Amino acid sequence: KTEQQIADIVNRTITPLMQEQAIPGMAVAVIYQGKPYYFTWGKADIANNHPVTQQTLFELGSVSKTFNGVLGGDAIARGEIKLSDPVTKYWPELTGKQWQGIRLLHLATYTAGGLPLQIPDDVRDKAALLHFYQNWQPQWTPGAKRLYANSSIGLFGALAVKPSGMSYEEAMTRRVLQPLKLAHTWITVPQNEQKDYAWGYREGKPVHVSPGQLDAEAYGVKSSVIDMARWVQANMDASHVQEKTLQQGIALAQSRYWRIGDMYQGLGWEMLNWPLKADSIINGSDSKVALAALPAVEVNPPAPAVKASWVHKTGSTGGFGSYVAFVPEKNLGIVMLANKSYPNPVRVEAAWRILEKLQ
Amino acid sequence: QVQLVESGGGMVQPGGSLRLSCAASGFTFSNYDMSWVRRAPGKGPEWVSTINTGGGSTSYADSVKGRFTISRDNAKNTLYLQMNSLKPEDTALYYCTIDRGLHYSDLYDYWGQGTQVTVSSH
Repeated sequence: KTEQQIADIVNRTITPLMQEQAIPGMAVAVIYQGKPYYFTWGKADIANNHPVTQQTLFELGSVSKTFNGVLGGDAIARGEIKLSDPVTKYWPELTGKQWQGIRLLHLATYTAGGLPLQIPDDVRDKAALLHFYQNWQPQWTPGAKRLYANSSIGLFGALAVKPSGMSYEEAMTRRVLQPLKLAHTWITVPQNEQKDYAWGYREGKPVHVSPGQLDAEAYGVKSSVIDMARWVQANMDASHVQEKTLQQGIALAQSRYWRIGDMYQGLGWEMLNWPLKADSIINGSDSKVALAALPAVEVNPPAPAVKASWVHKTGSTGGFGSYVAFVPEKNLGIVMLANKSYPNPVRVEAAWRILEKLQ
Repeated sequence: QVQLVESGGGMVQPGGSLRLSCAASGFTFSNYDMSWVRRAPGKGPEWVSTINTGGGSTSYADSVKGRFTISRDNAKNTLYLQMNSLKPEDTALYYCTIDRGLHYSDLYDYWGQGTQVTVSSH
């Protein structure tokens, strides 16, 4: 409940984490009673000996999807798209009779029917991408099962912006980042910010995300710990956004579209009821579970955002591990960015500890 | 933490038998459908079998239908795969995991260490 007690909690938790996990650098933000608190440890660049700072850019990985979803939300609020619109209405070259009956909703929530996790790295232009989606054969009926995938929500992000007349990067920059004043959040890191761009570390070597089709939509975002705290404050309490389309899209990103056990699938965001049991999110965060194919029960109409929720997303790249969580009712939140990927269960357990102490 | 620990692999002559075990820990094993997947030398992954939560549903790939029998013991949190009338075509590394369906390409920190099955003369 003080500036120093928060520090003590966060340190007691993070110091052993970095120690036993071999994390060169971490940056962590804690929103407590609406105010943000920031913490840094370690190096962003070992060779050049650069310390981690509140300006250091980390690769977010899958967390980028939360920016995808909200943008989609925004595009919904603008009247440009409806989640009930068929996928083929925005990419009419997808003529396969298996795509008949797949709507933007299903792409957004990984319920298309088993769309593959990753776009094959050999799919390097949008022609190969069209062929790839054309020859995909569904495992299930739309709406029957949830299979977490980059291809699905990536295509959702790519198609949601089509009516905008802008590219995904451009539309995001204009309709999300700039209105919310995230001047340290990038799909493409400009060369003059490259000293703040931490290096990820995979078995000792320094790495950055490799470009891929739809990388911006699924896993290509990089940001500082302050920009991420602002992102969490905006999604946690969006009443202070002047842009009503964005206000609304943020609300829709946390709408509850499907029920998977005790988890509710938003647009990118993933929600559980607060209070909750750690084991749920901890065990579920494991890549063996979070990537599984799980039966989904439709929620129609989608339940509006629930304030008594634990809203979160994990995301990792070759050399980075990142986790975001917040409880709107409690006005509480945590951002964790590390230039080294470590098991999502450990990440979530640490975040849970910290936030449980601070409630 | 969610660990799956394969075992039962070994070297055998064609026609023999071999029961693979997969001991799970760190999660509610009885809540999830479990799959056996295999990876051949040089070749990519390949789905072998799947078994639903209650164990009342089983599903096999054409290559092994009729010869294998997947099962589970949710009391002792253990998946099993009985393999009968093996062929040299079944020589590969075997993993258990939570069911994703059929496709298992482009996989991250994920696979356990599996256990190898080898079927040949010499």
